[PDB]
Amino acid sequence: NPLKNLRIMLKLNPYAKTMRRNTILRQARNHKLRVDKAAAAAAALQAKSDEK
Amino acid sequence: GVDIRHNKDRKVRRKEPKSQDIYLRLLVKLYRFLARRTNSTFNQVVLKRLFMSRTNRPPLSLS
Amino acid sequence: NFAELKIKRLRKKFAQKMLRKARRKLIYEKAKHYHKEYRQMYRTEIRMARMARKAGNFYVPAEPKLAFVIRIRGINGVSPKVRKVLQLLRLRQIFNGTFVKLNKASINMLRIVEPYIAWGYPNLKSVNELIYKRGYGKINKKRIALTDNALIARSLGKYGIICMEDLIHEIYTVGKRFKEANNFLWPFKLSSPRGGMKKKTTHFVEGGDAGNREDQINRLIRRMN
Amino acid sequence: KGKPHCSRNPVLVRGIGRYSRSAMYSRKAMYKRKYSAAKVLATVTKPVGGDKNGGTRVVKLRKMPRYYPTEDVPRKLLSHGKKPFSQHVRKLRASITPGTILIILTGRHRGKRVVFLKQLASGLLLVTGPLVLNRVPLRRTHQKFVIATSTKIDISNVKIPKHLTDAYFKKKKLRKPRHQEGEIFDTEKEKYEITEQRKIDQKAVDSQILPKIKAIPQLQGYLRSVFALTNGIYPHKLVF
RNA sequence: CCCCGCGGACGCUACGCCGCGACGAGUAGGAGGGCCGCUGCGGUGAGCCUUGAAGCCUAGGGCGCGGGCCCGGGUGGAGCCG
RNA sequence: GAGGCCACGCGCGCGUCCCCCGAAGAGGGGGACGGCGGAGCGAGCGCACGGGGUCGGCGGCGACGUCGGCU
RNA sequence: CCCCCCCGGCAGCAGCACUCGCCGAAUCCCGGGGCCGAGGGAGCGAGACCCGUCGCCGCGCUCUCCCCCCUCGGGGGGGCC
Ligand SMILES: [Mg+2]
Ligand SMILES: [Mg+2]
Ligand SMILES: [Mg+2]
Ligand SMILES: [Mg+2]
Ligand SMILES: [Mg+2]
Ligand SMILES: [Mg+2]
Ligand SMILES: [Mg+2]
Ligand SMILES: [Mg+2]
Repeated sequence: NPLKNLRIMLKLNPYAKTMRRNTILRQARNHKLRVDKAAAAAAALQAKSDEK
Repeated sequence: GVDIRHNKDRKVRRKEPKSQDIYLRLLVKLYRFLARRTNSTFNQVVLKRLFMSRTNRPPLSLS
Repeated sequence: NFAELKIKRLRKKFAQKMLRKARRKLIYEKAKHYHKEYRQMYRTEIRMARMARKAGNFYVPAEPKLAFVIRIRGINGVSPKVRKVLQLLRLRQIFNGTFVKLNKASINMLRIVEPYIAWGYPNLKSVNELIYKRGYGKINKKRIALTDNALIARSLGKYGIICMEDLIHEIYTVGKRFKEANNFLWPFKLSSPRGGMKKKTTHFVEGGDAGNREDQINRLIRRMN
Repeated sequence: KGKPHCSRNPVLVRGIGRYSRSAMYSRKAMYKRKYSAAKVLATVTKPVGGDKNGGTRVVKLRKMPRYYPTEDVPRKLLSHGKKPFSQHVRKLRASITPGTILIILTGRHRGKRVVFLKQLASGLLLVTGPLVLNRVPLRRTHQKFVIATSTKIDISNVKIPKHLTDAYFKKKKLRKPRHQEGEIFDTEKEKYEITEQRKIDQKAVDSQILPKIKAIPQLQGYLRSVFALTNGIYPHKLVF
């Protein structure tokens, strides 16, 4: 089965490797962005609650 | 279940001579090989005529 | 002549390898271009709807030109006209699927076999899953699995279709050679719908499964294969 | 020849490198590493010796077979995988970390609570619920047939001896050389003997595992006890 | 110009062997195959047999989808089978 | 001008476009593209989601009591 | 409490405060259970000889040179126009 076997899918469609690599890189970047943005929101909440 | 009809599955045709003539069978072997290993449709026609029956191989007059 | 014949065979093999490399590069770039085209169409529909809503008007999308048809009823007690139309749609078995190019004639045939089928408008993902997981070619009247691109190229290369991506593009965007590309595909032998059906004996709009569900055919396909 | 380099294409997902073809071309500098152009003796000659035996003899190695069986078996096809067991990757459950208290489920030490030390080369765990506690020596076990509890001791910075390997723990046998038909019983040696080396290793490991066990209250009692299923308790409702 | 090696599996009863794909309800009825079975005749097995044929019996061992068949043990006493 | 991507990577000559001086907006000097032009060749190790399973993994038990025989 | 405001601002956003969708070229990663292992001479090459670790496909390193980080030659990285 392609869609389950990476090398079989690459044999039938070599561009699937670059699509998959771009998807993985994009998802990692977006996950890092969202994690950093949530951490910044939490840090801003901590600052505005304990600003003294 | 599949919606197909099985009454015409088996094609009725000669795959070999019904005769037991050993010389005829030898030259059927020869033309089987030639029809398989050449692209000449003449060999195919000759082989299928060798398979045929006597009524399907009428005599040819000299005239 | 031994050295000369070694040179001859090495040159022939090297030329063959370069030809394969060139064809593989062509396949890769064609798939990239198809990806660009797909995203352009998908964004274009959204953009047209958005500008119509901004102007306060209505954007009516183009009527779908591709359908997926799944035979949902068996082969017992079928009227002759329904039987003939199912044979013309190549649905001779239950849970067989076929892509149909939509026009007046095909739609009227679908109306004839309406109680026996569930059909709809597949999306790009559904076409990809169907061709990749269950795609079989009719090569020399044999059902051959599409395990190599050479199988497609030897049968459809005269039409420009030489790979899985070309076949998927021709099926999805109904091209000039859609008839040839679709008839090359053996009808899809799908499994039973996992999770069951609602009611196969009634129409979809009355709580059943028969007839035209617009785009829920994709849900049916996901459960089906 | 040149020194081997690292892969220069980090793996982000198995089977996919982080960098594309052109990116790896530039990283490898293939634009300047471009190249265009530039056994075993089967027979041995030996002096045969003796007068007028000719000069020497051309003796070939691997003489042709003396006998051929009446029929053979065709060779197999090729499988592009199916690595031997020694080359298999060894997987360990995430709940089994060094120092975890495990529960043995099979064997003569059934139901006993032991201490996990390390996974070996074959994937078998090496455990020693210390012999002074529940009579479990340094012994191999299978991770499939153990239950990893939640209680752990910090067995970092203890020295597991290097010779404690799969070859070390592999079983030894005596039978059967110089003996074909059994008319006199060969039941001798059936009493397995604890080697002095094994005793020394057990003492060395336990002397540095035991103080960490005594560091937390009544863990030694926990290790002395055995696991059992009471009629009210059910393994799927139990947190281990 | 093969030769430090003089070497290199199996096959192809061609009425044989091998590959791939689809298919499998059935009365009346039709056809094919039968190394299914009975009896006798022409050939053939330098076939079997009083150191035990045919037949029969058998909680014995098996083979074949099947028709059926082979072998072990007993009884039997002169013929029998591929 | 203080990042990301590319299945982009030899020369020579030819073409197409862009740039400079342009002393006829001549003639040369530079970039980008090319599917153009008469002349042979990369090999050497590996890893594997790659034309249908292997282990170059292991244990226990075996004669008057037990092992196997789905018939 | 409801509606209009002269107008909103911030955060989040089909919500990891489980109110209400359709989806994936706008989709990827990982894990668990079950059933299965059919096939068996794939070598254009050395003129094979230990049982063809072979074809297609996807990669890594070397036939260039600098460095960096751990071990004590081995391992892991940055590249090098
Ligand atoms: Mg059927
Ligand atoms: Mg019928
Ligand atoms: Mg009915
Ligand atoms: Mg279910
Ligand atoms: Mg009805
Ligand atoms: Mg029938
Ligand atoms: Mg969401
Ligand atoms: Mg097998």
